Amino acid sequence: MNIFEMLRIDEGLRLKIYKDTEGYYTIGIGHLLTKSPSLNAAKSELDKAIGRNTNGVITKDEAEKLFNQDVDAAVRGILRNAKLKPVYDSLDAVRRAALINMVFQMGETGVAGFTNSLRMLQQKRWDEAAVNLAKSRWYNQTPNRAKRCITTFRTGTWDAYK
Ligand SMILES: [Cl-]
Ligand SMILES: [Cl-]
Repeated sequence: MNIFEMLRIDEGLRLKIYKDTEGYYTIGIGHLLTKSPSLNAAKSELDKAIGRNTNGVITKDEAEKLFNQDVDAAVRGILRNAKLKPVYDSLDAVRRAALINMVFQMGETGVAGFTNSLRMLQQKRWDEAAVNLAKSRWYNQTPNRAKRCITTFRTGTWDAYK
């Protein structure tokens, strides 16, 4: 298991524009296109992202390419963020994956806001952080995915994904 496989399980793969759990236009492997309520606006963001007139449909290769870019950006965002970096540096490889997953789903800003949980992870208080992470809109809105990520931070293994 690795970050790519992990996220492919959590996000799935769709080659036509779809709406995510929050109702936002998305495509591929969880690639958010726009928060705007307009399909046209989504189609336009899509074309600009792919570099061709797509008509809301992409190939598997194109989906994976957006995916590689998105994981790279998530890592880079973590490394550039003053609150996230130190946490990431302190963690083992498996738990780092869980932090990347959260950033991919919610953005750097979103994750950076889990101040208390972050401090707990940095201190390696696994059970405490898992409880704190669960007291969030994130857990309440997407509980199964949240539980998978939390179990990962709690155990340091891939058990939730196997
Ligand atoms: Cl893009
Ligand atoms: Cl979920």
